Amino acid sequence: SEVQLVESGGGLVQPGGSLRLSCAASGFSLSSSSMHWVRQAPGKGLEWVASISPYSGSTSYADSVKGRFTISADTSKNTAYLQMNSLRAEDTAVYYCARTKYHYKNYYWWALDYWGQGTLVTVSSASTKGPSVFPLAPSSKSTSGGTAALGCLVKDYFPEPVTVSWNSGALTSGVHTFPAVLQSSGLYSLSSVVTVPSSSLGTQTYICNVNHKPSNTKVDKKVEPKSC
Amino acid sequence: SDIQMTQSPSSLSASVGDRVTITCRASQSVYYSVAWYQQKPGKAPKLLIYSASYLYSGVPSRFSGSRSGTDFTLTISSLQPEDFATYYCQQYRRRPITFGQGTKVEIKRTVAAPSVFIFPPSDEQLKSGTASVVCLLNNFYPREAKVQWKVDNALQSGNSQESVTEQDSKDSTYSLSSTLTLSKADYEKHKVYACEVTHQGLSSPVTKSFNRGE
RNA sequence: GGCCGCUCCAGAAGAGGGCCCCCUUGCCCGUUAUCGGGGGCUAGGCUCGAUGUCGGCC
Ligand SMILES: *[C@@H](C)[C@@H](O)CCCOCCOC(=O)CCCC
Repeated sequence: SEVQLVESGGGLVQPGGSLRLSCAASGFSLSSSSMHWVRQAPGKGLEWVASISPYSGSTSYADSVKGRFTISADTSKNTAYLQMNSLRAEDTAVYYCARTKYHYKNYYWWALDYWGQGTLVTVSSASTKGPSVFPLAPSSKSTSGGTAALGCLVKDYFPEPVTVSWNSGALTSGVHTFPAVLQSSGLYSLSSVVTVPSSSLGTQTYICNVNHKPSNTKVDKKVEPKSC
Repeated sequence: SDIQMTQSPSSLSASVGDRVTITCRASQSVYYSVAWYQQKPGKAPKLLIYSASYLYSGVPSRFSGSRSGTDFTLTISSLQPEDFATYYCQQYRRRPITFGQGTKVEIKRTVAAPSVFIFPPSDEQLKSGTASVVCLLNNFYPREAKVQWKVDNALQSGNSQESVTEQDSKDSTYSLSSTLTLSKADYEKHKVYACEVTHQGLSSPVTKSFNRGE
C-alpha cells in the first residue's frame, strides 16, 4: 500500500511532435529498482517500451523507439521519465510506468511487480471537432415483440471522448453506447441506442444528450419515429 | 532474435466456482522465467505469478501456475467474481521481454439470440453528403456473431465497421453495431439495404432490410 | 632423407565463435546482472593453433 507510481505528461500531439512522460515513485527508492514503460494501444495487449536501472544508468529500448525515445531517472526526485520524440499515430496508447524491485541476493531482474495507473498519449494530425449527431429512428416496420429500438449516431468527432445520456439521465435501462471506432479519416464515430416499448412512441419523448468536452459541445437531439 | 509468447484462447467463458486454465506457449524455451498478470478494464496490470509457479505476495492461493516444456498454464482453482478479467503471460528469459496477447475470462450465461434492427441514414446526414446505415444486434450471448451487409443483393466488403459492448453488468449479454458507410452518391445508386445476422441463438440467419425512399 | 618454420598452397586439421535442449540458478561463480554443469549441432567462411599434401635451409 506504500508503493506508488504516479504517471503524468500524457496528452495529444501531432505526428512528428514530442511529449515527456513522468513517473513519480514513493514507497521505495528508484536506485533499488528497475523502472519500465509499457504501453497498451486501445483494445490491444501490452508492449514493452523501455527499461532503466537508476543505480547504474543502464537503459534498454524496444527496437521501434530506439533513437526517438529516451528513458531517464532523477534519483533526487525519485522520478523516472520517458522523453518521446518523432511521435507517430501508432504510438497512441496508455503508457504505464512499472517497477521491478531489486534483490541483491538474486542474479537478474525478475517480473514487473508494480504498475502505475497509466497516462494516455494520443498522436494525430486531426483537428479538434465536435460530433455531428444524427437520429437512428424507429419505424413502424421494426417493432419486435413490443420493443422498439432507437438511437443517435455520433459521427466525426475528435478526439475522444464523447459521453451520451438519454433524457438528461432519466433513461438508463436498455441503453447501449458503443465503443468509438477510429475512422480512416482520423475522426471517431459511435452510436448510442436504447430499446423502449413500441406503444410508448407517440406519448414519450426520447432525446440523446451528447457531450464532447474538448470542443465544449453539448448537443441534444430529439429522436422521433418517421410516419408513412 | 526475440522469443514470442502465444496465448490461447483469446477469451473463454466460465462461471463462479469453475476451474479455469489459461495457456501460453513460448516460441522456444524460456526455462522457468514466465510471469502472469491480471488486468481489469481501465486499470493497471497486477502481478500474479513469477518464475512460472511462484505466487507473488498477497495473491490468493486459488491462482497457480505450471510448466510443460514451452507451454505455461495459469489455473484458477475456483473462479471468484472478482476474477473476471484479462490475463497476460510474459517471458523474461531473454531480452526484450515479450507478452502474450491476453486471455479474457468472461461470464458464462444461457444462450440469447440478438434482437436485430436496421436504421436507414437520416435525411440530415444525407444532406451533408454521407450515408451511414446502422445495423443493431441487441443483448445476445455468446459473443460470436456474423453480420453481413447486402446492397441490391450484392455482398459488401471493406465498407463497414463493427463495435461491440463489454458484457452487460446486469444480464451478461453483448450488443453490437455494424455501420455501413457510403457516400450520398453511392447510397442513391441502389434500393435494397439489408443486414443479415448469424448467431447460435438463431435457428437460421435473420435479415432486416429496407428500401431506400420507402 | 634430415632440421627449422606457416610467408604461399592443401583441407587431411581443433579450439574460438554461433544455434538448440534439460536441470526453478542445481561445486564454485553471477556487473542493480540470468549463470553453471550436462546434452544435441554447425568446418574449412574469419581468428588462433596444429599438420603436410606447403615454404625455406642442408
Ligand atoms: C571453433 C572451436 C568451432 O567452430 C569448431 C567446431 C567445428 O564445427 C564447425 C565449425 O564451427 C564454425 O562453423 C565456426 C565459424 C566461425 C566463423
